[PDB]
Amino acid sequence: HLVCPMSKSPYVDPHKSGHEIWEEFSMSFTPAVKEVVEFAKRIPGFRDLSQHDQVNLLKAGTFEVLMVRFASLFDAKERTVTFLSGKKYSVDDLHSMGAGDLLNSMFEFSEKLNALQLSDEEMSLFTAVVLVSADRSGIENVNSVEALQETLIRALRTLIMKNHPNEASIFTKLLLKLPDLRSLNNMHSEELLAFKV
Amino acid sequence: HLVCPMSKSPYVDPHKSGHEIWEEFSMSFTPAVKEVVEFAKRIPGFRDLSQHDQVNLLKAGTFEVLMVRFASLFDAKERTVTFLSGKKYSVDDLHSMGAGDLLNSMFEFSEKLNALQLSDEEMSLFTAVVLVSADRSGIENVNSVEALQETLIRALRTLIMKNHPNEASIFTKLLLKLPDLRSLNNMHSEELLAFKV
Amino acid sequence: ITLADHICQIITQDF
Amino acid sequence: TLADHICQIITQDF
Ligand code: HEM
Ligand code: HEM
Repeated sequence: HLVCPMSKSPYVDPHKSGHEIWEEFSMSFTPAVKEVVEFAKRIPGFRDLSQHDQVNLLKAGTFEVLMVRFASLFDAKERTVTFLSGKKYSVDDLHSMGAGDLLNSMFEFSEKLNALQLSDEEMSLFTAVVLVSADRSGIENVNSVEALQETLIRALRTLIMKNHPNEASIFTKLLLKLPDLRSLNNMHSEELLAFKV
Repeated sequence: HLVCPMSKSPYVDPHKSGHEIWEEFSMSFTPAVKEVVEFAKRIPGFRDLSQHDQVNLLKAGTFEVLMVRFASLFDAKERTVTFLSGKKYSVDDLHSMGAGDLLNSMFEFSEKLNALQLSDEEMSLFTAVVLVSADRSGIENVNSVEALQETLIRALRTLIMKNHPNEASIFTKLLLKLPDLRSLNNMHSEELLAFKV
Repeated sequence: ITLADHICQIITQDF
Repeated sequence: TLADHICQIITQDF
């Protein structure tokens, strides 16, 4: 099996080689990555980072960006996951198919985030903060990224303040998701390396 | 070489077995770990958490707490690292005994954190915030941990706003250190694994 | 070490 | 799957 919901189905043909499975996987997740790229070009300060930092922020923040965007793919009430093809699989189904604790963590993250029911403006501004908050370890001009990060955060607070005048705490709740997304990312690369069993 | 400044020294006697090298090392870091435990017992709402969640917060967050208490081991002006023995070593020294990106990432972090020029009190509350922010994978009462975190965060914002009135932005910066600390934790864990393989 | 590295080729190709 | 050299020191105190 391949239980990543970027798949179009967790079901893998047992009679296809590893690289042909992976290529099928790829023509499913490749569009979603390209939309993170497109989305980055539309963050205005982003185009003003060097080419190297732009690529590095995307290399490191794409997963986090997607976890935010596709959090809606985790139905906490139905206890189902929607895969990219559109089909839904129960949690119980996926656990017997190989899934474990990262799936449960993603449901808890998604439940709490879907709970906020952010609009698309709030979300798109949130995701951009998530992108330029990517781990900085390969970044050359850290100060300029932290200045873009700082600018995008200020817009987030202003937008939240106008949209939730009586609920200021949403803003801090959104920031405190950043370490949660970073743990989901680590565990999820650990899942990727375990691809070698 | 054992280039972790929790060591007494980065020099390892080569006529020593892995298990006794680790014995001496553990002699050096175990007091700092035990001190985290005692700090935790002093954070206002920590002891009211279930026993299991206290332990799982300290299992996952001790490193990030220590990375904050020991940020002064990293002197940016001198490019030296002070080991727990008190001996000082230069980055170039450590780079040739095996150190790399994680060491540099840590100097960057210490530089940014010392820049915020916080009082001890603000530091001890930020560190409580850090601990209760630990990875939530093994946590059984998520809302109680996040309620403790949200109240510590709020307490911290009031103290930072009162003491740095020329700069409320120090609170946001502090918040954005939580994904940084999480990334150092993941980098450092990987270095730890590597030392074992 | 290996992470979202299978993503590298897609990002560089839009650059 | 690690960094749990710290467990023993922490679980002892409880
Ligand atoms: C292009 C980006 C991604 C690639 C190449 C990728 C690849 C993979 C692979 C190979 C696995 C292991 C599958 C298995 O062991 O059966 C996996 C696991 C998983 N991935 Fe992804 N993934 C990507 C992005 C994402 C995103 C954005 C999400 C969530 C929105 C996600 C959610 C999951 C989940 C829930 C699992 C299973 C966790 C568990 O076993 O508990 N992945 N991924
Ligand atoms: C009890 C807690 C800790 C243990 C058991 C531990 C263990 C280790 C081990 C085994 C290594 C690999 C050393 C090598 O390959 O030579 C390492 C690397 C390192 N650790 Fe720790 N560590 C701990 C906490 C910390 C803390 C709190 C800090 C910072 C304040 C830190 C800073 C470093 C650095 C800078 C390196 C080298 C990074 C590099 O190679 O670039 N460690 N640690």
